[PDB]
Amino acid sequence: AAMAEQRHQEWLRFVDLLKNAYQNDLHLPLLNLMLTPDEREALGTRVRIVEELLRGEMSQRELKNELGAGIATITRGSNSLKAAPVELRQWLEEVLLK
Amino acid sequence: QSPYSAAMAEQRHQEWLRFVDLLKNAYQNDLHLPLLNLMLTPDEREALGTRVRIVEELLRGEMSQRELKNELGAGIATITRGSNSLKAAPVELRQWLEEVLLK
Ligand SMILES: Cc1ccc2[nH]cc(CCN)c2c1
Ligand SMILES: Cc1ccc2[nH]cc(CCN)c2c1
Repeated sequence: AAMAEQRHQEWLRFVDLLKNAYQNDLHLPLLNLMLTPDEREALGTRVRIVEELLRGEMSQRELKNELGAGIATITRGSNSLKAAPVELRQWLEEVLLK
Repeated sequence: QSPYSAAMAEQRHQEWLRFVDLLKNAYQNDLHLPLLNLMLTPDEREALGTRVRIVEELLRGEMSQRELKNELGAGIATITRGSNSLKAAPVELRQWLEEVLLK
């Protein structure tokens, strides 16, 4: 309670700042300021996890061998993808597989 | 194997740019909020929200490090990492952040 609203406004403030950074072509330096190298790497790898989960060809073990992501990391990704709204999942199939 | 792989560094960078482009396009069709719930943890989202306030108060230059720690619950190492990163930011970014964050 209470703090949850505080955190939500703080998160939306970031979302809006980055929204406007993309509009002004400052998104790349903004994301270098706001994220660590390891965090950027994780996000690049999470995209590939989403891609290969949507593609449906690799087992969890095969996805681990390809990406270096452990079984628990892949399971986190699968559970998050199952939780995503349908419209996002359908769009991701289009953007990441074609 | 190379002591330092420039090839792997660039491959990782392309993976990062793929995310950046994915999120750019999600902003254009109002899928950015669900995309960020998919791609980030709650703790990571909270950290990003807190980092915005660290930048704001560092640019403002008013609060001490003790005041910033007390206000945000952010250790000295966290405040220092943000100050160091602010030092590496390009002038165009710092000027824009001043315009947007400082009223
Ligand atoms: C796709 C994917 C793969 C691994 C992951 N680890 C943590 C997250 C954030 C969950 N909202 C994640 C997402
Ligand atoms: C502004 C701020 C505050 C605290 C932080 N901790 C880690 C980072 C990412 C560094 N590029 C960061 C940025």
